[PDB]
Amino acid sequence: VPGDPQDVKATPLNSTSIHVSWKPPLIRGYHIHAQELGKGFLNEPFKFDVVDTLEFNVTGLQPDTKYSIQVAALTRKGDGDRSAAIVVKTPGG
Ligand SMILES: [Zn+2]
Ligand SMILES: [Zn+2]
Repeated sequence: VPGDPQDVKATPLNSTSIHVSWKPPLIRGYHIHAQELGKGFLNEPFKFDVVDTLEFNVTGLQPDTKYSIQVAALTRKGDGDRSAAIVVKTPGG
């Protein structure tokens, strides 16, 4: 099974979306996982399926909101290792 995607970058495009790009693990499908950020409670994260591309615009997000972005390759047992999280805030505030 593959390791984590390499050289991940993420930057907001507008108040509702983020352009995520990466290089393959050291694979035709990936997941992008986006989690909105005193007891460690979290709302439901977003997941995006990506096929046959090494970048993707994740959309439908909340304005003025911090998101943790991770990418994973898809494998026979589920996701491979996730890239180290990138925290980015959408504009709109
Ligand atoms: Zn996944
Ligand atoms: Zn999937």
